[PDB]
Amino acid sequence: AKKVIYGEDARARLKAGVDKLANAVKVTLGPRGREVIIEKKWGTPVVTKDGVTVAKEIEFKDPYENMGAQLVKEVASKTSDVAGDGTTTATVLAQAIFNEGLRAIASGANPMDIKRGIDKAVETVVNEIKKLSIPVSGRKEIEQVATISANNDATIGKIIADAMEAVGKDGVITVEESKSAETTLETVQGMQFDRGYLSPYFVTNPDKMEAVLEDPFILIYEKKISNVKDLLPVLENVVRAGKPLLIIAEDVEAEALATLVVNHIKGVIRACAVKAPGFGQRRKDYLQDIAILTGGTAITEELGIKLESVTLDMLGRADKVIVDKDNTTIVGGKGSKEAIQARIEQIKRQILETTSDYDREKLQERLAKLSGGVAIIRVGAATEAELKEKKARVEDAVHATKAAVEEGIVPGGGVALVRASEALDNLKVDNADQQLGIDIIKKACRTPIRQIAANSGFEGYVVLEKVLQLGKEKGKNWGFDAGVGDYKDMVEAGIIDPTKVVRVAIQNAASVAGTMLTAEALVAEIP
Amino acid sequence: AKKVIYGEDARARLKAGVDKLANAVKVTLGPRGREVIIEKKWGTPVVTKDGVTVAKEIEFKDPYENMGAQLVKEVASKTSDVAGDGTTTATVLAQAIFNEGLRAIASGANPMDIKRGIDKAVETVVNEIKKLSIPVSGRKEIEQVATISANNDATIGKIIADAMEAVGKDGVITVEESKSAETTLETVQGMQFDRGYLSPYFVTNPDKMEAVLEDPFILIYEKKISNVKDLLPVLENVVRAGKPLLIIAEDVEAEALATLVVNHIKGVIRACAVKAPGFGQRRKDYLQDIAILTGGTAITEELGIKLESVTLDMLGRADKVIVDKDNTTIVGGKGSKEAIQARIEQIKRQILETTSDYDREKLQERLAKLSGGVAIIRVGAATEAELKEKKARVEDAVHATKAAVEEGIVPGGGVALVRASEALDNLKVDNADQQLGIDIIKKACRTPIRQIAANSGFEGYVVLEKVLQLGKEKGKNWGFDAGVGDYKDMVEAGIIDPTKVVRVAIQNAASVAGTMLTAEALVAEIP
Amino acid sequence: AKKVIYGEDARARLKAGVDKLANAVKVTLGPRGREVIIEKKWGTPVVTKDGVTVAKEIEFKDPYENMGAQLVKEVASKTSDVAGDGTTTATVLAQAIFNEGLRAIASGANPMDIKRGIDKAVETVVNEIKKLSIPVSGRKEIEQVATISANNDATIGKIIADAMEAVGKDGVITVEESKSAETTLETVQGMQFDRGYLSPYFVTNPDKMEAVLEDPFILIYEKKISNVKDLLPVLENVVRAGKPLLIIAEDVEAEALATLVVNHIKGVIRACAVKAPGFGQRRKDYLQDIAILTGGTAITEELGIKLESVTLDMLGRADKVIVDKDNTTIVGGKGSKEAIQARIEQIKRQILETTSDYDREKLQERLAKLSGGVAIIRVGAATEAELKEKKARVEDAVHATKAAVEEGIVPGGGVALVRASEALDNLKVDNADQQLGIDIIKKACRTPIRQIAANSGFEGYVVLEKVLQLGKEKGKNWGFDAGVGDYKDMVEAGIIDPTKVVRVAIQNAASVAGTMLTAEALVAEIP
Amino acid sequence: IKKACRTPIRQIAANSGFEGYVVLEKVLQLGKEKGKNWGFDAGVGDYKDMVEAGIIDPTKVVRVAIQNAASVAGTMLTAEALVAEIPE
Ligand SMILES: Nc1ncnc2c1ncn2[C@@H]1O[C@H](COP(=O)(O)OP(=O)(O)NP(=O)(O)O)[C@@H](O)[C@H]1O
Ligand SMILES: Nc1ncnc2c1ncn2[C@@H]1O[C@H](COP(=O)(O)OP(=O)(O)NP(=O)(O)O)[C@@H](O)[C@H]1O
Ligand SMILES: Nc1ncnc2c1ncn2[C@@H]1O[C@H](COP(=O)(O)OP(=O)(O)NP(=O)(O)O)[C@@H](O)[C@H]1O
Ligand SMILES: [Mg+2]
Ligand SMILES: [Mg+2]
Ligand SMILES: [Mg+2]
Repeated sequence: AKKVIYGEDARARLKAGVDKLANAVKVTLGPRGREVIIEKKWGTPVVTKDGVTVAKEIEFKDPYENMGAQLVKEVASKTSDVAGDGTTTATVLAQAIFNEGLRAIASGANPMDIKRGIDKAVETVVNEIKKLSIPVSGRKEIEQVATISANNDATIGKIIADAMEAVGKDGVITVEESKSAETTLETVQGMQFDRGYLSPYFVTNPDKMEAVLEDPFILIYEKKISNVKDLLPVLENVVRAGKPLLIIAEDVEAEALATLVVNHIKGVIRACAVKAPGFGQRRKDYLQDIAILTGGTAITEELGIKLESVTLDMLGRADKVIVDKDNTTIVGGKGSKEAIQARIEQIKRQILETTSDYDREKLQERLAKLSGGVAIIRVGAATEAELKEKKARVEDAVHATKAAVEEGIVPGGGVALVRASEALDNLKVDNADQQLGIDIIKKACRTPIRQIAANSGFEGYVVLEKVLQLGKEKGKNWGFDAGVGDYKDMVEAGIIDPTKVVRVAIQNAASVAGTMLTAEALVAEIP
Repeated sequence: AKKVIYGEDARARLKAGVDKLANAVKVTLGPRGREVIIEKKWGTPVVTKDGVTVAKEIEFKDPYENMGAQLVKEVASKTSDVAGDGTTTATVLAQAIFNEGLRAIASGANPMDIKRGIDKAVETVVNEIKKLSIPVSGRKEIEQVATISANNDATIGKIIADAMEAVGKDGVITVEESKSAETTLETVQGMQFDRGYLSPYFVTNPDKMEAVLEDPFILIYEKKISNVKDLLPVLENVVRAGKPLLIIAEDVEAEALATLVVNHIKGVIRACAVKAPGFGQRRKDYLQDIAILTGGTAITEELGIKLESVTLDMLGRADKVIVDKDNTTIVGGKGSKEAIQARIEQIKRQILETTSDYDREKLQERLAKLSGGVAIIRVGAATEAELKEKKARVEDAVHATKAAVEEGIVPGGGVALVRASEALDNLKVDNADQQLGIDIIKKACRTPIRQIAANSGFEGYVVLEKVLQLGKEKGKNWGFDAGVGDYKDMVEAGIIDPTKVVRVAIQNAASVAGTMLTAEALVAEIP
Repeated sequence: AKKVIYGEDARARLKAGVDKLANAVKVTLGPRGREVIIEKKWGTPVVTKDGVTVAKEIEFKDPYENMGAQLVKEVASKTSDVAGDGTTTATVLAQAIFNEGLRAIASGANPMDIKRGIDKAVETVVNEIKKLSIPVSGRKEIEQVATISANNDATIGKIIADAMEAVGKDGVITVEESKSAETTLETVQGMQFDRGYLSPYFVTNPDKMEAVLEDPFILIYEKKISNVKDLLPVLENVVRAGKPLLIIAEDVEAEALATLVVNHIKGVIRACAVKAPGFGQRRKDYLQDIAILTGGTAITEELGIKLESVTLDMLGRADKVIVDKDNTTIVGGKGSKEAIQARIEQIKRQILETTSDYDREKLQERLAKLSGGVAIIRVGAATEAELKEKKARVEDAVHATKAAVEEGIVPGGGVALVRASEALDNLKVDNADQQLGIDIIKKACRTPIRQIAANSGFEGYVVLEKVLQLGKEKGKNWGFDAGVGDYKDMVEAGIIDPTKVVRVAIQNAASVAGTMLTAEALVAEIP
Repeated sequence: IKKACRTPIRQIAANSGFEGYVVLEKVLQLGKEKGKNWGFDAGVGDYKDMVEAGIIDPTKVVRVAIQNAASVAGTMLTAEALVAEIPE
């Protein structure tokens, strides 16, 4: 059984659902915004300042008010997926557009023309935002962006700025929970995986349980090695060379393992054996990428080369390798330089191909393995409850800092949307209803700065008027510093947000709110 | 347990059910019609302007009112299945016929004679519609039809007009969700399938991961190739020929794959191997269609030819082939021209045979593969909520544009039904009750234009009277432009809709409404 | 469906939940604190004075009051995990910080700045606590710490002091339930495991069912021994040696067992056979540690040495071994001294590595086996109800005594927090709200001493004022002895707490309470 | 008391149809920029000098109102028991 409501009754239910969801989220906006504790069924509750986290948990008893809440939830979800930051701003913008659109529709305006006017206004706003953008120059902007996104935490900003400096432009930063109360940064460089240490006798540094080989050869092979006769010829050539040898295979099993460790123990050779990384199809994907930067050959099953047929020529050359219980890493290799950027390019074009089938971030992980280093930021706190909140802030700053590198930075504190809305006064359309949609966006663009001031204990409209007049008296970048409560140059003060975050938030908010405004009837099941 | 209601009580329940379903659907009619949000149990709600989508979700608690709603739901469902457009118009027509029929029956008319009179009137209306039809001349009518069906979206109309131009008359247009916010058109030509790239070493263009073969042979074979001795004789011949060779087989396994890649790596030959498309019976269906246009032989199991017995003569010839991870395509072939025309005639004659057993659109896909190209329109939007609405509009315009090619165009905005109803004044019958049925259709035919004007903020009867007098003063094609609110020539203004959509809508509406009018008793279970 | 509450209503629910949980726990604080009986679904109820045990069972019907209770439960849980003592003090501190923080927020202070001020104050308090710490000198401080942690039980303190003296610094103390009413201390030294006594005929002391071997050889081997021909050579050369031989193998099966016992019965050789300890991967972990301190070789599978190829050189030497139904222990061996230092050194560094994968305390067990002895304190009582309470007190004192060895001791009775809070008067910050957070910690630090006095029948504020003035008149270590009710030097009187317990309790309490103070909204499911 | 003293001006602004807190902030700013007598006129929505405009009140009315309101509120804050007859 279904019930259908029309007209003002339908919009009243939608507005109530949107408002209730937005009210809970909007309390976390700004530097002086407060946190929301979310009930978890099993275990301790979750305390979070993250906008999309709060929105994902919101559901209502009324079916029609729930429909409004679910639609606006997609604003925060899409913003989080694309930008990773600005979810609270997007939710605030979505509520402002919907509320103003309802007022315009209540005056008799055509909902379709209002949506068309909204679309035109956003295109102008996005173009104005891009013109106001500033490229990231160096560590100063990186640290400033990270500090602001981490809720004005200088400690987090310094760590992330160091992390980006170490891993370079092509690096990948990962955030994990630390086992202690301290927060540490771990950076590794080279092609490293999660195997190694087949036997305890493969030890060269007894003080650290680490096996380090100086100028070692590597053996890339895709199947198990268990026959002694096929295993012998490679070391027969290797012992002639005299350099250490490292085994990367499916498994070194029984007799083949036995002869390798015993021969190593006698001291005639220096060798180690590790498992090859991956499972299923990851075997071909990983070993090929391991072989490309080592200067050797993968010796795959397709090449049709037996173990006895191998020689020193196709064995790759490495400088140093370190093997422990879990981690095996290589410092460098003999692989040609032009090959790695070809693989780097091949992955980047494959991103569009992989996006249709991927479910893991291994697409980016492979890129950073042969192009730089991967940093792991271990967030630590005295108690898990504080750890969850701190880890969320670090992840928010990491995502925001990455976006700043891509599309530059913009003045923070909502000033960028205020400046962009100033260009909407010159935009004119032939349709009166489409003009109303433009006015809706202009009012909505100035909403976030008012909400930030309201959360800080200041009147939103008083701040907005001063910021508007400061654009002409002082400059575009001048705004309101809600942290301490005065007006200053936001860019010089370090209060900046990525251009991507601002652009994504306004585009997502208008897309959902504009679609919602064209509704006339709601169909839902009778409880 | 059952309860039976009779007479006026039975018709009252049916009218309430029909009206409630029609009221929800009719709000989406016209260029200024508004959308309906439909609750979904899991996930975000669906916002749609599509008439049949809204009608499919409607259900009522009262068993007798539900029977009325379910019967009218078949009007929109059948119209969508046959024409793909005009579902809202069909629902509006069905309500008008049922409401007018109830009034005539309440005066004492025979329901059976009313149904007979309705059937006669529809035959006259359909004949008048065909007389008013105009054949599609070129891209201008195609773009105009697509724009109107897409709710006056010029961007969608331009893309679909380009898509039809590229794929020709025999092409197939597919609509898919884009991974980005932009909407793009992708067109491929020739026989292509979803296999390829057996081994990574089959690369001729490292800059695009594409294996392109210049003037290659193809090997059509239906089973696995694993034996070494049977594979060699075909390469012993083509290495004499020297041109590239491509393998289409169930699988190239182990040793047979090993010798192929190693031989290719050494540079003596250039070759690639792909899987045969389809599953189960589809292998036989597809390989024969692959072999027919390449000028070679399928080398099927029935022919009883071993691998060693093959030669160059039965191997087909192709100009270019491109192989990647998923897509393998052929540009041309040596197949005889008269053979494919037989195949397309066979498939078209098999359409009536396939319609009794098919569950997939592969019947048309095979048609366009060897007779033209297939276009994929990737609809993109910032948010999935807007994406679903945009994709629905594109699909509606694609179906409407195809129908316009088949049976021509006719003036839009409900003018065609108004002009057709004018011919019902000259139709006379000997039975008074059958005359009432004719008058029912005449009133119903003029309902959609009134509803469109009502949705646009204009009085329906005032618009209808002006449109009726404009038929004599100006011409048949003159109507009311509800988009801007004036009267103009609909055909010249580009406000046109397919003749098939109009013909199907009136026929389906009268078939169900006429059947319902003959009811006297309703039997339903007691809740 | 969810409901969201804001502002004062949200904090009121949180305060009620925190207070109700804290009120139940706080009745157990101090030497004159009382116990809490906890209902168990099956079996007798549990009577306990342990703070974290009481807190773990607390749950409330109101969803929002439950969120407050669950958050504070993490204070006691984390304190118990890290320190093992002071859970009641941590819960009392957490309630004091939250209650004072609510009052400050109700005056209009910024919650985020209050949290920042709290963090700064705790850093000063922890630094002051470390300055006030005193290292443990010997048995006197060890006995005093154990006595206080065991609720002023001199019998428990004497036993634990003896246990630490026997096992040394690297030893491990285990607490188990005794089968009788008496409490006994059992200490074993050497590498001992839970196997032995394969056959009843391996008896050298018929007065105890103990097989004692004088200067025996041990055979370390990882698989079953069942073939007679491979089994003979190991006795063929040890019978030449003439010393007793002991078998450590996966199993001695059938014929190999038969020839071993029969030859022993004849008196020509002295021998015994035991199973090797561990399951799964524990075989390689344990036999290697067994072989390292005996001076022999593990003869593992990787070494590729057959049974017939063994000799006396690779067999280790030991002084004495005792074998019974369950326990097999070795007194000493021929292992080189520096080898076991490295193994001890290898293990402590492996603690950080195995902490991410371990689920058993075998990390410390392996370290204690070759570095000293392990002690088992068997707690006994007349009835199981008293046994559970007594065992909990012993475990509390064992954990507290271990913490005292690590980070030293500090004056007890809450004096240390009072002295540390005195240093907060000199701490100043530029932010007024951050200053309020400092004052919150200062009041909270003096709460536990007031609660202890309240539980003892004295006025908390009267005691606190006297203790504050005694710091200047007499000294830092002077405090209130709640046991008898007078003021004296706590360090000289033996009322001392570990520095680790005090430091952990204040850090955990502030981490949780500060996080909850920043909340503004609560989201929970509607029941 | 400071919050209470600033309540009647917000109520007057709210009744006339303006935002009370915005009006209060403007009046506070005008105290330093223009003078103490500057305030908000409610008959017409503009800020002007109340003394010059003739919108003035006796100082006895203001003095008595704040004293009387604080007196009754103080007694009710410390009230501990209410005694009333059971109805009917
Ligand atoms: N000191 C400051 N003064 C003024 N505005 C600030 C200051 N610090 C940050 N902001 C602005 O406040 C906003 C960031 O607050 P935040 O609560 O992270 O919003 P969000 O990014 O929309 N939400 P989330 O997705 O949870 O990070 C941006 O518009 C910043 O420019
Ligand atoms: N600008 C216009 N002015 C007047 N009539 C118009 C205009 N644009 C479209 N129409 C008419 O409106 C109808 C199309 O509206 P639409 O809402 O698509 O109806 P439908 O096709 O019955 N429903 P659906 O199945 O959802 O597409 C046709 O009769 C068009 O001829
Ligand atoms: N005789 C005493 N006089 C004064 N204070 C004492 C005395 N004995 C112990 N204390 C103090 O009382 C506290 C220990 O009581 P206890 O009930 O164990 O608290 P807790 O350690 O926080 N709880 P739990 O984790 O259950 O042991 C410490 O602060 C001791 O210094
Ligand atoms: Mg943010
Ligand atoms: Mg349509
Ligand atoms: Mg204790």
